Amino acid sequence: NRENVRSSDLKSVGYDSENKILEVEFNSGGIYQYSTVPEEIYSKLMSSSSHGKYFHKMIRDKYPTKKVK
Amino acid sequence: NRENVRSSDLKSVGYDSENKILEVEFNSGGIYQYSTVPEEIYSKLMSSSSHGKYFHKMIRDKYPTKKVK
Amino acid sequence: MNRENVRSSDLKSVGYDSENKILEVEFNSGGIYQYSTVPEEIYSKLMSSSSHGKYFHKMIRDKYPTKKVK
Amino acid sequence: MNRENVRSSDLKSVGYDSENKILEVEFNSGGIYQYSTVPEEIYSKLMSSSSHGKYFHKMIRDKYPTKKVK
Ligand code: NA
Ligand code: NA
Ligand code: NA
Repeated sequence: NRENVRSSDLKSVGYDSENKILEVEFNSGGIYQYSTVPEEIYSKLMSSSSHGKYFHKMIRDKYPTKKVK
Repeated sequence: NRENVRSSDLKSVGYDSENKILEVEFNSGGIYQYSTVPEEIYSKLMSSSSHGKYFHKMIRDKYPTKKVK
Repeated sequence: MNRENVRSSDLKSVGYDSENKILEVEFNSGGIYQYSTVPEEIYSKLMSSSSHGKYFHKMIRDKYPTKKVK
Repeated sequence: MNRENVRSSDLKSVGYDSENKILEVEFNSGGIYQYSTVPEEIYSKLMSSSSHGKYFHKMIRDKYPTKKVK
């Protein structure tokens, strides 16, 4: 479900628009799920010139987060 | 600016079209805020049969949820 | 037919799903978006309107849950 | 409803909302963490536990989506 990405930080990104869950794979190896993420956040994250900078600015710490790997 | 239709087990429901945030009170006393909730989600919440059922199917776990009281 | 074409300075084609209440709008600029919990009548007024752009602006956009499909 | 105070070496108050599935834990460090999709019965075993901390760390932490709120 995860579309590949470029950042020095994250490898792939998946979205469940039906349930508002973002899923991010990171280059280190960890996979993390983000809850109640609005649609355009996922859109803006995917159309950012930098994917890693948008994540730390607008996503990390600001949505409920669970680890998956 | 709020209104007790109750529901399957709701208490009171209010909204801010101007800010796109929903407010919902529960029978256990709590009141929760929901952000970036589009207008018609708030409307056909209220035209629905049982509004808790809608809440639990179409709002819970889907918008930025923030305790207010 | 997925989407029926539309003459507008803004909208290109519109399609509707009677079952899951999803409207699909394509724009002359290329974007495609699905609109959830859209009532049948709302899709009817949009197609019957004399300015699809003006009806879309007033009665659809930023009012129903929006998803970008293209 | 506000949080209930608690006897633990790690947390100090806990509130729950059966309908929403929102847990709220206030720690003996001073943060408040909010846990989503927590079933009603996990919250009860927590308030009923001989050690709230040993239960929370084993069963709730790193098992439900978490968000810092204070
Ligand atoms: Na980067
Ligand atoms: Na037009
Ligand atoms: Na303890």
